[PDB]
Amino acid sequence: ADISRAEVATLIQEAYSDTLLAAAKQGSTVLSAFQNVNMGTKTTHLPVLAT
Amino acid sequence: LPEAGWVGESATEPEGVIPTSKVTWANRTLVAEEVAVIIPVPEAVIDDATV
Repeated sequence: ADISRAEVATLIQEAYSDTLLAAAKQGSTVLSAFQNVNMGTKTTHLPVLAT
Repeated sequence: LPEAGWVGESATEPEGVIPTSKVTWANRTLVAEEVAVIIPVPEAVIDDATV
C-alpha cells in the first residue's frame, strides 16, 4: 500500500562533510610570539652586549 | 706428463714390449665471493655538513 524510506534501501545514498575537521590546527605559541631565526647548522653564535 | 722408454726387439721377452703411459688433466676454479661493508650515519649530520 506504500513505499517507506526503508523499502527503497540503498537507492538513498549517505554523504560526508569535512566541516568539523576543517578548523585550523593549534600552532606553537613561541613561533608566533617571537622572531624565528633561520639556521643552517646545529650551533649558531649570537654576541650580546655585556658592558 | 707421459713417459717413454727404451725398448728391445723380441717376439717373446718382456723387454721387447712398448710401454703404455697416460697424459692427465686437472681442474682449477674461479669461485666468486662477496666483500662488503655498511657505513651508517645520522641524517642530521648529512644535512649540516658543508661537504
